[PDB]
Amino acid sequence: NQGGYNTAGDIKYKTADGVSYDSLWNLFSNVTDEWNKHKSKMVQLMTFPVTNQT
Amino acid sequence: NQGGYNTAGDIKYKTADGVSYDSLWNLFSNVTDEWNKHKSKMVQLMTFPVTNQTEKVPRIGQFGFEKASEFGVPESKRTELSFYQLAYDFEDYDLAFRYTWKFLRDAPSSQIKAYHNQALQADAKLIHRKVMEAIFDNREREADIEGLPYKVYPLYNGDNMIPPEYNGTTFSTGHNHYLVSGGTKIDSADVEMAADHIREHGYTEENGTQLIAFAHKAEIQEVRRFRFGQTNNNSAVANYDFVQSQGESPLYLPNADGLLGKQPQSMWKGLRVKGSYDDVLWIEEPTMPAGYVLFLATGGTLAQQNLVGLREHEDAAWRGLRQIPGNQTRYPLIDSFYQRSFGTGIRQRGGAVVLQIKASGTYDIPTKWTNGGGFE
Amino acid sequence: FDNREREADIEGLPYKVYPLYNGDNMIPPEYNGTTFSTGHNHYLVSGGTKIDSADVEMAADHIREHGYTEENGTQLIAFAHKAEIQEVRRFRFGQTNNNSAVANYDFVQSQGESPLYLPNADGLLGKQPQSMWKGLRVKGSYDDVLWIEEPTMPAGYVLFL
Amino acid sequence: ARYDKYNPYGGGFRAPLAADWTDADAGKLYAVGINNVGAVVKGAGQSGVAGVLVLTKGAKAGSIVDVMKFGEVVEFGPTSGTPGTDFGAAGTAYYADTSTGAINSTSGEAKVKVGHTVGAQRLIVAVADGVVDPSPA
Amino acid sequence: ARYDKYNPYGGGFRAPLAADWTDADAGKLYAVGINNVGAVVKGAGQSGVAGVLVLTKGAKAGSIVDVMKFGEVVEFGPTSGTPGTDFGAAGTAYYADTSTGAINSTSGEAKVKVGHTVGAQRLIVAVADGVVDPSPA
Repeated sequence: NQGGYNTAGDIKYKTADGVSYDSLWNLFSNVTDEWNKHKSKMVQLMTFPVTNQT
Repeated sequence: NQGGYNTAGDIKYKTADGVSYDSLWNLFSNVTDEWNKHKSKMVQLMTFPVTNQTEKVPRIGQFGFEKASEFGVPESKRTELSFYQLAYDFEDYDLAFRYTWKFLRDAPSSQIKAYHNQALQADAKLIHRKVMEAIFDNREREADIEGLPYKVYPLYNGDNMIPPEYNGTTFSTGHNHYLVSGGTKIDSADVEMAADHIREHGYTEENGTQLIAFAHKAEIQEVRRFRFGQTNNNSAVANYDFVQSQGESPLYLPNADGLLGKQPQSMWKGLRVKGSYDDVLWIEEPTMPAGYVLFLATGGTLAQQNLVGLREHEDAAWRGLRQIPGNQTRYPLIDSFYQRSFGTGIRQRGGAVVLQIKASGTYDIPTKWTNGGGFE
Repeated sequence: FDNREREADIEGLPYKVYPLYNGDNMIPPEYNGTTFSTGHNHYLVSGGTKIDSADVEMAADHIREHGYTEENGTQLIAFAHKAEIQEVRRFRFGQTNNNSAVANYDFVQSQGESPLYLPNADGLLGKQPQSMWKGLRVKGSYDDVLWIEEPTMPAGYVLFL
Repeated sequence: ARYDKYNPYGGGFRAPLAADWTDADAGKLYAVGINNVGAVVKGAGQSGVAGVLVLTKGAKAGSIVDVMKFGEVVEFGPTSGTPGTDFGAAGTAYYADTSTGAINSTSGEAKVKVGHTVGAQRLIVAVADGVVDPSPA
Repeated sequence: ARYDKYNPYGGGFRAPLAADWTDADAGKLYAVGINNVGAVVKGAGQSGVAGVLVLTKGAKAGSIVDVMKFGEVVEFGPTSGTPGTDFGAAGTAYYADTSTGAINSTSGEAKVKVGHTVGAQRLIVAVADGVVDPSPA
């Protein structure tokens, strides 16, 4: 993993060959991984909410 | 071809039995040509009008939590993006029609109309050739666009592009789709190899695609003899069997243990289908050169767009086939021009495979589709 | 059946009247981009003492290269003498015929022929040939050509039409 | 042979034909000149070689012909060859026999250069002022 | 050098270029000929010198070029000079080396005359049929 503070210089253009860096990040703004949907299904069929701590 | 000015002396009035040549030219003045309709249909189903997009943007990295503390603070997280694009060729082509003032006085109007109908058919032959050599010529092309250089591509050709990873299979540099069969006649291992070379990039039947193979009669007549567990050419053994399309000549089923394949429908995309081996449909393609097969993916998630991009001029006044008025006029000499300009490139470098049936050595480009060779 | 060219006069002008293609100088017109030389021929010799399917297959395709194909809505008919039909009805896919040729199709008999046992409950892939054509009786089909026993036909000859 | 680029203003000229040209010459290219009467003859006339000529059909004496000096000839081959089958070599110079008007690729001191080929079937006509070598060693 | 006045009908011709010409040659004038394949090469090909050529930019092999036989060329200077500064002399004849296709004012028996200058910067192109002297003393 990449780590650390986000800095100016981790930003690398406003646009490149006419495409905008905001539009590129907007693609990933609301994605969800089908593996994380599967993992959430497996948790849902394999767990229960604890009401009684013992 | 034949060429130069049309002259008095080229005009024929009547045959020796008294039929007028005007009536003979009037057969050619308005008819569409069935062969150039077929070539136009092959362009229509094998091309898309170019539009501008990135290639598929590679996915960002994913985070993970840290076990908390009552005194400390956690470590920081970050990611970055990347993208790329591909380009398409462009070129200009033109023909001439030069006449003398005597020829336009004396010649039948049916001959002029026949020459115009033949120019429209010369255009169909040009566009078809240029699409097919975009697929069959395995060489990278330079292009200049707005004064900058660009590279425009065939299918994967042993070059330094690496195909993107799919389902955890990672490709190297040197990936290739111009395959040599290693034998004088096609066999089922060649067909299964070639279809798997497509399907390793995605493009599978589970993704909703259809594969098509376009082949010459000399190779289809081998493929339709593949039967499960039997030996073919070159000592290959078939893992499936060829199933005829529902419209073919009748055939006895060989065994109570029935054919390993679904029966194809009569036609795909308005073309007649011979049958299927593996899950690929085989089409008898009269335009195809003898020693070659084109395998092509279609439909599903990944192949909604046809293989070859057509680029026309950016201004509508320069798109299409055009007539230019010409610069000898009325007397003594008359001139007129047809002009068209367009070009081509492949975006989906893995969406098709070209297989050549030869015993040994490297791939040969079909002479009829070598990029420098002519205009048909 | 006579492969020789003849003259005729119409209103006192001389003309030529022709057989089928016979190695003369007419070039057949191009079809599906196929280009034909001079010397094209339709009077064929089998090169073997008994008929085999490579002969049947070449003769039917020597017609169909000119157009005349099932895509254009034609039917091909073969008129033959029973000595050749009794060979042709025995052709079976991938099996060997008289001159070591392997059959690229099977012969499928028409309705109203004597019944036959098949290896499979569905038995036949595609449609069985018609029993009768133009009021003549059809034996069956091979490579989608209908075969007809024709008593006028001489012994060693087949006409594909 | 056929004309394909012709320029009426200094690319060629009208002249009267000195004798009948028969259909046996139809589609052949000849080098031509002007006789002392002022009419077009094969080879050099009094004028030397004036230009080159193709007729698409035979023509009578005293008919008017367009003699080419500068232009392009297509469907080209040497004069001795069959028109429309016996084409020229690509990339080579072509020379006229001043006696017969025959054009072929063989150079010679007394011959006149008529042009050169760009591919087999196109001759670029640009007729020389005089013979290849007026003063052989 | 630049084309000022070009006439498509017998003043020049289309041909395919035999090899890449680089932008180092952009705006230079060369004499050119046709190789045995029918493509344009610098110097004499098999055709002898066919004409003269200027490209405003580099060009690829098998691209189509217009070779000039008769016309006007402006911003002219010898092939060895810098384009757009090293202009020609006024009133003088210019000759191609048949080996390299380089043009300069020095005459020589084996060279081909390509034209002459009307003022320093303007060359009247009119390419000769053959060499200056095919029979040296």
